[PDB]
Amino acid sequence: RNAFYRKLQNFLYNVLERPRGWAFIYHAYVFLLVFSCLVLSVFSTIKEYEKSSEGALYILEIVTIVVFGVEYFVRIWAAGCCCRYRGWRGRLKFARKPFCVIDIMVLIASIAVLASALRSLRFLQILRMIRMDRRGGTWKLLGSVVYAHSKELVTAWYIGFLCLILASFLVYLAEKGENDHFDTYADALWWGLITLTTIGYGDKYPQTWNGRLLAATFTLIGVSFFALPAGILGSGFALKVQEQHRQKHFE
Amino acid sequence: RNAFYRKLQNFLYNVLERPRGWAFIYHAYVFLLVFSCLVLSVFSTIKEYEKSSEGALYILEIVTIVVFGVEYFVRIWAAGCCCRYRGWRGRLKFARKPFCVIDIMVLIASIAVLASALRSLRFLQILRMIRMDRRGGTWKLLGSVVYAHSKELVTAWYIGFLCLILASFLVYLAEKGENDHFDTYADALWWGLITLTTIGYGDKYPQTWNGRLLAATFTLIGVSFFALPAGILGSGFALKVQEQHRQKHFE
Amino acid sequence: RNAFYRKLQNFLYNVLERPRGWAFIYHAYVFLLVFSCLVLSVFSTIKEYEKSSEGALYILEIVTIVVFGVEYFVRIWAAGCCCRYRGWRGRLKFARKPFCVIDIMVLIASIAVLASALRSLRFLQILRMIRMDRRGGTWKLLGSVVYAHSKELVTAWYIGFLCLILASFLVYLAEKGENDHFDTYADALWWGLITLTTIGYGDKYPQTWNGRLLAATFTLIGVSFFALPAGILGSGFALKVQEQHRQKHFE
Amino acid sequence: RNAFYRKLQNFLYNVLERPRGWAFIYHAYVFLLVFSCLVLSVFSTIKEYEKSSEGALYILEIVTIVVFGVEYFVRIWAAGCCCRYRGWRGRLKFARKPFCVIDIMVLIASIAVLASALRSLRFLQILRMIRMDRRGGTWKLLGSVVYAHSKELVTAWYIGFLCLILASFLVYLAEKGENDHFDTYADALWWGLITLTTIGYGDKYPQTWNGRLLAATFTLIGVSFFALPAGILGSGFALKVQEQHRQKHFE
Repeated sequence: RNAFYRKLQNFLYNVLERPRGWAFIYHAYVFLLVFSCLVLSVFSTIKEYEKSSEGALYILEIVTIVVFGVEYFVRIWAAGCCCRYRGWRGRLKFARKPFCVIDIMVLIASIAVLASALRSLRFLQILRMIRMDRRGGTWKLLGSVVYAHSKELVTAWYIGFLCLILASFLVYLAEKGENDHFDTYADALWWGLITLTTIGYGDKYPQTWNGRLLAATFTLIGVSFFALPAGILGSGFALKVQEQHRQKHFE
Repeated sequence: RNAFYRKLQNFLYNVLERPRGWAFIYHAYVFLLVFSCLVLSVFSTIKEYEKSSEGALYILEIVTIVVFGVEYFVRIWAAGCCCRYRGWRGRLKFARKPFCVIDIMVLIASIAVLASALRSLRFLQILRMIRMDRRGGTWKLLGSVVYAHSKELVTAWYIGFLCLILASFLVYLAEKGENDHFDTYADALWWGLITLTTIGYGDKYPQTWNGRLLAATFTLIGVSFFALPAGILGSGFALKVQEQHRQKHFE
Repeated sequence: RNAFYRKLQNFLYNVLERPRGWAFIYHAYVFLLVFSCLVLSVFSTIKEYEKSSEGALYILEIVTIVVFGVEYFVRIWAAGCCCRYRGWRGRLKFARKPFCVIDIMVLIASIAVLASALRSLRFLQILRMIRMDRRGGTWKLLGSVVYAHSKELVTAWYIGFLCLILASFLVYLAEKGENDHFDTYADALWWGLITLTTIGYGDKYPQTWNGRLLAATFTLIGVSFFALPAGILGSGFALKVQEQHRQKHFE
Repeated sequence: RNAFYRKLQNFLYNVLERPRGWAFIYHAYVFLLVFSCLVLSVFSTIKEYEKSSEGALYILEIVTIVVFGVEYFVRIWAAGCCCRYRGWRGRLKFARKPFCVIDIMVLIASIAVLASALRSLRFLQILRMIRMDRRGGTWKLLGSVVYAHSKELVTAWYIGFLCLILASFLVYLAEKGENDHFDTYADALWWGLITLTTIGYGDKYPQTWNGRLLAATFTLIGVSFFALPAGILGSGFALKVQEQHRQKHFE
């Protein structure tokens, strides 16, 4: 009777803590519960779609609080699997983890909201999505790659920033009188920031020949300097994962 | 007489199944037939260009049904080339392939449409374009590269998503009263999604100083996090094809 | 007297044919002459800026025809440097080159225009910019890298195309009645093509909740599939030039 | 007494000249002083936000002139650390550096402005941001990578430029009569430049079927050719920093 006990204890510990394969099926369905509750709470703030949305948001919040309740409780129970945490003192030593106090605070708080209501419920679902990491693996991966490429990212930002100020000043000089778009300097800076990221809202565009002649040169230079750091970090991620594949095929 | 028989049988089998060189000339012209029929069927749904379009769409549909008819029939006939499929039982064993039932269902269905008509014909040309793979080589290439980079794509989406929600909430707080663009939260989320992908329709843009000060920081961070996964998969494809070139120059 | 003769002959042959270093100074100034004549001819087609533009365009066309005249004539004269072309028969054997007939046809044609006038002159300056290669080095570099990555570019285009048709059909179904933007299918296809390339003109945008819910998912998938082939060819160019640097540092 | 003297002299020399770690904390706070003075001077040019902005801009300019004063003076004093510059003649030999005359000219000039006033102060803060390099490390890194990839950047610009002229001419031919957007050739060139960089202001868009049919093909080709050089330089930066990591892990 203890055999199937400990066998399922390590099975649930490996599905609830670091998973490998079809355990991501369970982590995807819990992410779909918190994502569907987030979208439905967005549909609840509109005045005309409020009745249908909250009519389903009540049962979906009860379902999410139950599913998170049993997943927390059997994370504590399946923490008795591992060779370090075992026993009453070991399980309560797992209660000493600050992430477990965070998760139990959120869970009792969702009971308290279900005992500006929907805005607090929306804050609690956002914090459950931040809770989904439990290890900062996304933050640590981004921090390692950003720190590895710090000289090129600073170079891309610094040269793009100086091109932004030069382009905005030259266009403002060209189009101060003949255009109500470019009334002050700050309007030229907002035009340059929206153009050089290739957003292009269209509320401000140069309408003289001087502004179009100057912006034609500076757009070709500047949008490259602003599209750089996505390319630098993109190839940094791909090179890092390629060498990890080779350093896995050895060991 | 059997020599030229089997010689042309393997020639047509290698042009109709996996081709190498100038056989892609034939596969490009059949793709141009289905693409020209798709564009002309789009021109047929407009009320003022309907007579010219359907006047040519009749003969182009008869041509496409004939060309696909002979290509199907001599795929069955040239399946007698290969050392496994040969004979009446072997050719009908090639009829047992589920892709061949799919192709023969589409072909008889285009006869049935030529015996909401143009919308069904348009569905049949779309399914012929999906039929153009016959092996899922595009889906299998994308699936291998996406699965290889799953940790970075999840990191890019997760951090870009949290930046989207923070930027949309801060801009909404800044511009709830002084702007009819940002009336509810869902309008701030639609503004953030359209800006951070650098679409920039222009229907919603921040018009205060608070919204422009907050969106200036978050646009520089967020558009990088949304342009990441195209860079990650782009360098993943290029690194994969470079190592396949080196592992072809050995063997 | 023959020594300085042949020394300057090889010097001018190496500045006019394949240059290395500060000879690109001369090729940049001739490109600036043809670029300044192109921009000034664009300023000549506007009715209010026509007098100033053509007043300078006359002398700039005479200058460009003289500079190209002496560069052609001393390309023929400095073709007597190389060990193959030498003598009257050798120089006229260089006249047999089809690129030299192209260049001499353009040069006599610019005399003929200077003996719908400005539009023909604008065509002649465009063809001089195509003449600037003389070897197709840009076309051959692009053709080698595109042919090396043909399977991924076809995969990116094919999957982006199917996502475009699915997104445009779902948005059209959502917004046929409640929006004059999406009146026919072809308007939904034009909206999808302009959004998924992240242009975002703003003339068509979805205004219901159905269209915004469907376009929110498909924009995140589709703009990645359309930004792929610039990333694939960008990393293809960078990987190719890195290996050429290593295969130069050996030999 | 000389021991702590020289120990702190090399400590301050290594925090003020080439820093490594937590010395970038000090260089980040001085960059935040000049960035906050730049943003506040932008808020000062608007007529309605002028009183609050200049009320804080006075004390922030006095603070920046004091902090830069002591940092200059103890850069001269801590230049006595290094084994070459030491003594009265050595410190004044460091005054002979042209960057030190630049920095002392800016500092006395900010005293002179504090003895079109705010525009000159804004020019002086911009030149302090250019002064932040002191070595051109950003310009030298960009120049090395741009020079390494000069053949591909010229290929990307040349082929994108020819696609721009062909697309603009074909769209202009299609939409000269039926559209007030495309009145002259120069309006077609401005439409093509804004579309092919995927800005998409929306002031000019093709409204016929001819212009939309031609722009549909040329947008898919052209936006790739314009997004190329950001991808080429992005992967150039990532490949360069990867090989420098490997050539640091050896030595």
